[PDB]
Amino acid sequence: EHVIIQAEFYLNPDQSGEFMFDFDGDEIFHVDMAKKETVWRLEEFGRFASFEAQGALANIAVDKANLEIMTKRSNYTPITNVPPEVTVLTNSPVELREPNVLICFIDKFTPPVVNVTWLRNGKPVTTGVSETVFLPREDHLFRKFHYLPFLPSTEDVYDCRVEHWGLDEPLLKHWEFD
Amino acid sequence: DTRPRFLEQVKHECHFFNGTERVRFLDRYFYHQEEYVRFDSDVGEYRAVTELGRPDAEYWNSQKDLLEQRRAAVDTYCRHNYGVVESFTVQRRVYPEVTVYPAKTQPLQHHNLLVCSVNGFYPGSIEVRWFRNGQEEKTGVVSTGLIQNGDWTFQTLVMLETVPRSGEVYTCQVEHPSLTSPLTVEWRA
Amino acid sequence: DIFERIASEASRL
Ligand SMILES: *[C@@H]1O[C@H](CO)[C@@H](O)[C@H](O)[C@H]1NC(C)=O
Repeated sequence: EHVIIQAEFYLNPDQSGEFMFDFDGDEIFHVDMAKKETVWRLEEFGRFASFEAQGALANIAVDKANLEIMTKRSNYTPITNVPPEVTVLTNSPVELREPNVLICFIDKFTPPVVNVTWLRNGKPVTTGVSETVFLPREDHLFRKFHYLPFLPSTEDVYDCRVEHWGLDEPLLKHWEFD
Repeated sequence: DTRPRFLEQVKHECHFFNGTERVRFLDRYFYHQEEYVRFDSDVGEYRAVTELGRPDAEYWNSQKDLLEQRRAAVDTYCRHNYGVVESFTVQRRVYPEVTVYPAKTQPLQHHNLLVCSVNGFYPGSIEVRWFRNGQEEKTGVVSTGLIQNGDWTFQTLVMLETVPRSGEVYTCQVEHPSLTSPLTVEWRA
Repeated sequence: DIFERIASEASRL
């Protein structure tokens, strides 16, 4: 069994839309809606296939139109915030001074709006960070990954700081060399 | 920001059983998390999932042209996209790197945990077993479970609670579709 | 080798 899903969403009042394809829980690509460009999750995908990103904008336009209808149909019943679970891990066993990657896994939340900051020794770090778009879950909440390549040392500690409207205070998830 | 939020979601799902031998298309519409109407190729018409979706099922089911587009999707959409992606998704195979390192359940004195770290593999189905002197060790095994890295790789740690003694040979054994025979890594006190 | 998207269905006002 395999499953391919074309997942879309549109969110008011933020007016943010998303369009992506998922294979068995992994993102094949998404459409950068502002640039109207296909963003392949692995570079090698773009050499094997193509996708006319322009047509994702038509789907989002229908979804925005449907959202206005459903919002009214529901008597303006808003979404209930579901705050995320957050886990910090590395993608390989940690060796001192051997380059590695910190993964911040943000799971089981909605709406798909989140602020994520990597902290090193309590200070925000942005050099080399990357992230995924919001990924759909089978229970129709969302998940997301943020990444920080790093050089493991004994003198550095790290936190992934997540802010979400369902959280009372920011959620800080710690990592340090054992 | 406390302004109320409203979310629409659509999931156009293609389900494949034995490649493209059997294919099911599911067109699903959601308001926040509530699926309210769907098209199931098993039915060939939209059905309301909740009362919220009844106006759409009635309206869309009245448009034969719309329905025939959905009825064709298993062929024009699902089987087509399966052909496009199958070689680097269905057939993607990345074998695991396997590392065995010792650890401590709590700060003790002696390592009392043997970690079998299995990294970078695809797809997710994997079997990891611990052996001591060639007999499988089934007691005191604990794991992270299967972890998605979000980049088309998985990892898992499988830990054996044991006090290692000299003269013992410990083996982590990994079975995975990318491997043609079990990957084994040994560890000795 | 071209990905096909499927349209989302439009509700009526
Ligand atoms: C909205 O209000 C109308 C009028 O009271 C009612 O008939 C309808 O069931 C309500 N719908 C929802 C989803 O609350």
